[PDB]
Amino acid sequence: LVLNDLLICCRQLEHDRATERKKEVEKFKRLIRDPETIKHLDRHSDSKQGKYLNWDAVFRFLQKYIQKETECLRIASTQASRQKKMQEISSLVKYFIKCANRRAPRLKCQELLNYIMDTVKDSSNGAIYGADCSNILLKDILSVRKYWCEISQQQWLELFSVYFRLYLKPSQDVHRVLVARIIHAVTKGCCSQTDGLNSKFLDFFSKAIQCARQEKSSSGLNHILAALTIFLKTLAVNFRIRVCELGDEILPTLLYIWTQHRLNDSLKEVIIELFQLQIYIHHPKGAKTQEKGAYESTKWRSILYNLYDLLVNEISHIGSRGKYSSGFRNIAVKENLIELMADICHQVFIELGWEVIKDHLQKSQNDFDLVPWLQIATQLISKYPASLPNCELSPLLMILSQLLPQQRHGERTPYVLRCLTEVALCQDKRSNLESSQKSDLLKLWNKIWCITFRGISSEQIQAENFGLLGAIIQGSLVEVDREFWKLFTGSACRPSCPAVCCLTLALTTSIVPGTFSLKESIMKWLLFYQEVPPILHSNFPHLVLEKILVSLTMKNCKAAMNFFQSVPECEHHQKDKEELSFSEVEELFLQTTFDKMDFLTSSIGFSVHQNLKESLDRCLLGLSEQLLNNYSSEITNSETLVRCSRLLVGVLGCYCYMGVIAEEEAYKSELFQKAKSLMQCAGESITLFKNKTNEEFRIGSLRNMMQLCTRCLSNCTKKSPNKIASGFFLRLLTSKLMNDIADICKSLASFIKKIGAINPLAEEYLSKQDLLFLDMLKFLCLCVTTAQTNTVSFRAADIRRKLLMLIDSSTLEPTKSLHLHMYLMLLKELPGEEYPLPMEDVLELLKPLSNVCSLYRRDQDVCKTILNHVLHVVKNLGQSNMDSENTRDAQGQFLTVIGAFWHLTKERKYIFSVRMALVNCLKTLLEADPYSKWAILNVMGKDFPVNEVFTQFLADNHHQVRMLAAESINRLFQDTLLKALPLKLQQTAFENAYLKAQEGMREMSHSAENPETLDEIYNRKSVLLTLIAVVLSCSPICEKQALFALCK
Ligand SMILES: [Zn+2]
Repeated sequence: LVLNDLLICCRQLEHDRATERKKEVEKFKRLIRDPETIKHLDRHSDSKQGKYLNWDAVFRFLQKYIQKETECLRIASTQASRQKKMQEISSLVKYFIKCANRRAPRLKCQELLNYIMDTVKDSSNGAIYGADCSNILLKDILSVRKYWCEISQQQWLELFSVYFRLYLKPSQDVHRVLVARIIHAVTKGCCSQTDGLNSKFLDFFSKAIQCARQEKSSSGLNHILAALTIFLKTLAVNFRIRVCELGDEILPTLLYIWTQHRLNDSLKEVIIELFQLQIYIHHPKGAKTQEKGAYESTKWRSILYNLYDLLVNEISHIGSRGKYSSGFRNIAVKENLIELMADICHQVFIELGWEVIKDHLQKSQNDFDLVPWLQIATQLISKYPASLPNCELSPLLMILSQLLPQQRHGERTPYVLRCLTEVALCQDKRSNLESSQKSDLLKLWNKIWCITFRGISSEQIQAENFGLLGAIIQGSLVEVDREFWKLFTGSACRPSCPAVCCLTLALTTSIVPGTFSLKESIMKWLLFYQEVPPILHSNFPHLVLEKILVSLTMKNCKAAMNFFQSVPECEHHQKDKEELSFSEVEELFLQTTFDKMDFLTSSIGFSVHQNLKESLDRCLLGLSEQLLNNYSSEITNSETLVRCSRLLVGVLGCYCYMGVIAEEEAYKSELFQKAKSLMQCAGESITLFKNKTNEEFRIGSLRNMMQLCTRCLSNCTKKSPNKIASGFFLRLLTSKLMNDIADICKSLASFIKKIGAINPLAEEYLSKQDLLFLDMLKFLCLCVTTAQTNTVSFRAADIRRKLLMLIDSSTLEPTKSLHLHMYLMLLKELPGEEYPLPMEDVLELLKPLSNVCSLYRRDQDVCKTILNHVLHVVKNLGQSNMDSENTRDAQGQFLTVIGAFWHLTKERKYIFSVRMALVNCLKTLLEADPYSKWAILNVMGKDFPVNEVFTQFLADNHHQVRMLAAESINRLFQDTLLKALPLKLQQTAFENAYLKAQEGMREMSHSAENPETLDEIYNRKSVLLTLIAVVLSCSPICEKQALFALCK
């Protein structure tokens, strides 16, 4: 009904009658605002049934209208009227697209992109109209994630070309900076969602930089250089020599624009980022010669020297310092400048050695001229220990010594202390000094210790001088004295993390002397029974105070502390750091030049002084009662109670680890009872929040508690005291608290509330409730995983069922960011190999995987994260086929998903990051079963074993995927005690891999712009050689075969 009215109104809009045109525009806008027409149009457009009346059809009619007025009016005041009418047309277009995109994207991106390109390309029709269309493109197309992901690579390239060509043509400043922003967004989109730009586009950037030299102003240079950094980061992986050449031919211009012209802070930061990127590319991980993996040229050396001079001059200035937050005379230089300066100093160090640094340290009058050189020396010594010569060790300290005393703490004191710490660590690392040098260093270090010991009670440089004392003790550069222990005893200084670290180092190195009394004096200083103890105020490192307390109450503290320190680490756990950086690309650069070959490479008799043990127990109790009696529902922080329970549990765990007391005895001890009472008094807060959850002030405390509890537990399988403490703490919990946590998780899960495009998993869409729910879910997953090896009060099966009830087809909404986050966390954490889940739970976990893969298709980042989080289920699958039907069903589901991804990667559908995530998933599948008994991908009715599929990636276009497949080709020659696969399989796999590498080389080799594919030749040869080396090193069957292949 209404659609007929809209059609009539638009057909009348097509007519060339001005008064009527205006009346029909008013009627059309009113009908746009009509909810009935809105719902009819959106339903018919989502139907895609060709009803001739959708948002696209009315958009086409509006375009015809606009073309009608443009053609009619093509034939001062007239210009003003024209620009005003164009502004009105732009406003109408913005209003139309706003209404058509109010709820969901109902406008196809191709039509809008073509309209924008058509308007922008023509230099006529006023620059204001083009600026408005650029604004609508930047704020209504690139901002929508669906439009961000569904734009084809050809459209990306066309947008980049058109807008960069417009940028090169001179225009106004505001339009120029808008075009620069659009160019930056387009470069980010093209480099993140599709294949990267062609290297020839690099020419464009160079031209812009040249203009920067000619015209004094810098209009949008920051955005252009940010786009250049993105382009170089995505292009240097497999175009290293080309990037080196372009850096060589653009960097002098950047140095000139830095020096001759005075610029802003943002441009300085982006230029420093470019310089650091070029340093990383030329000298990956500080390689200072060609034989050790560096690309070197005379021009690059001259650039290095000139840029060192420029950085020295910049350091000499005043604006290159920290922000004057409420004044305070911020004296330190920014971290990026110091890091760049240290890297260049490492790459440069005939008269420009350490003598320059020593002279600057000696002849600097004010602290303003002294602190930057202390920072430079500190960074250079810390990052590159070999930089400082042994013969220069003795002199430098002398200068540093004269920089230490001022009769009071000064502005340069923390920096002098840090430099002394770094020098001490380097000297401990050296271990090749001469006797005279050792004696002179011993005398200097004794003098430095004497100077530093005075003023230890400053309380403003506590961390720095405690670190210095700890480093000196660790290096054994001086023997400790009675006053050093008196520093800990007598409550002279408040306990803190640096203090306990120094105490740990002292206990490890030296033996505690008498004056028994000293030991329990230290213990009472720690516990400090007194309005809260200092330990409970701050989060100490896990199992440090407990280790010190246990080691103190032993026959020999040194041996006990050494036993605690000498504990093996967990190989598959380690720690999480540097999630994203360029360092993996530097690793790749070292790998290609074959300068980093990674694929080839309990005690008894402990006894306890009893009286010390009851003293420790009575102190721990006294603190426990002190917290328990002086406890209220709001007066005391509950994380304090959790910390006290963790301390008691850790003390018990260390005691059990050394075997002085039995594990059964620990449960019967009153320490466990007090820990249980403290945990219950902490859990009443969770219960109270479960009662009412609309508050927000409790969320921070609850999040702190959940993070602390998560840190308390562990999933490790070694014999460390970590395991014993985690088991004790997990037995400490009760069923009521677990049920309340699960109920809160369920309540928060079903909660409703209401540079171009941000990721769905950006941690910005998440609210405080979402973060609390994520922390609680992580804690619950750790509990249910670890409880499988303990007899615990709460039932792990019920909690696991409650967790799996969250991912249900009747409730799960994969569109919402919180639901995707929780499903990814469930995939990441729930499956286990030590105690596998029953296959029914695996089926329940894998049921919604296909749906979330389908909804988030065409999104590269989400697919990459999904693969990364689903590769953890393979270790659970294929485990003895306990339930046959369920096992085959789960394997079929997982293999269908993996086959869908592989089939899509056969086409030009997924970018290199998704492909290498898939390569990692295939590696996990190969490790699950070396024999393709069940891991077979079914595509288009044809079956492919994963063995033959894995070698297909050795001929991939992107170098990262090729090297990832090559360095892990040993999974086809080993069981992974590593058992060797049968001879036939090994020979067939080696032959297939060799043929794949040779086929890639031959396909690349034939002509195809060899100045640009010199890098391709180098990369393919490196891939082949790495494959041969890995095969030769791993499999002993094919040593002769690999050697003859190498000779051939
Ligand atoms: Zn472990």
